[PDB]
Amino acid sequence: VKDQQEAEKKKVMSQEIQEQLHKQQEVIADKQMSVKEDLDKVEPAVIE
Amino acid sequence: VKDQQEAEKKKVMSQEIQEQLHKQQEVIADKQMSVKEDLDKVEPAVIEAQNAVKSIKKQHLVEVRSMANPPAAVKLALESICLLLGESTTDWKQIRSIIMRENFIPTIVNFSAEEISDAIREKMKKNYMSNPSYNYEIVNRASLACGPMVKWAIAQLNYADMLKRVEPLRNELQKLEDDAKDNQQKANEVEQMI
Repeated sequence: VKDQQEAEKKKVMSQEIQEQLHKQQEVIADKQMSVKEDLDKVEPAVIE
Repeated sequence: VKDQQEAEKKKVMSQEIQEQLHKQQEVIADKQMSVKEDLDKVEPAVIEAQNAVKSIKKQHLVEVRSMANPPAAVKLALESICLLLGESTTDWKQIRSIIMRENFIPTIVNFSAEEISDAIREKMKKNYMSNPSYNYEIVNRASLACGPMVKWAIAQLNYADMLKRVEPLRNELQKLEDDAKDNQQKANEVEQMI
């Protein structure tokens, strides 16, 4: 039972990890915007 | 396993309950201080409150029919009627106010949180005027009826404004109590439901 409870505290960490998947959505959204700004800007300097 | 986990969530509630035992220590400390302030203050008013019950019909009824009021009795008696709503300086309003058989009831009724600050401050000033009279004159002996209700009105004021120091403490005690009691009810529920 105790082990299982420690595994279920680790499942509470997997719930924190699901918050961090929401943070992955924030991270992906802002990175998709920064990567778009870097596509709009950066490809000419690489060509140059 | 799942049940056990629910019982162990109820053990997390027993950890909250241990926080509420720390709240019981806060609640006990502030209550021991408020109960000490209430021991320092409240026992004379209970001694006084009992002394109206003792005071005899004959002692008051003879004096209510007197032709002229004696100067210690007037000074002490006028300011009691300034509690009792028909604020007045006249002997015949004292006679009419004190005649009613509904005056054997309200001797004990009057409460110390009903008193207004300017009424307290006026009587602190009338205490500065009448300091050698009051309970000292009651001991003298103006009458057997005077002494009791004399000390009666003489107090009440020493609760007042000193009860406003007990207004944050009692309101803090109520907030600590009502949050702690609902939480202690959750404790008795939680121990049963574990």
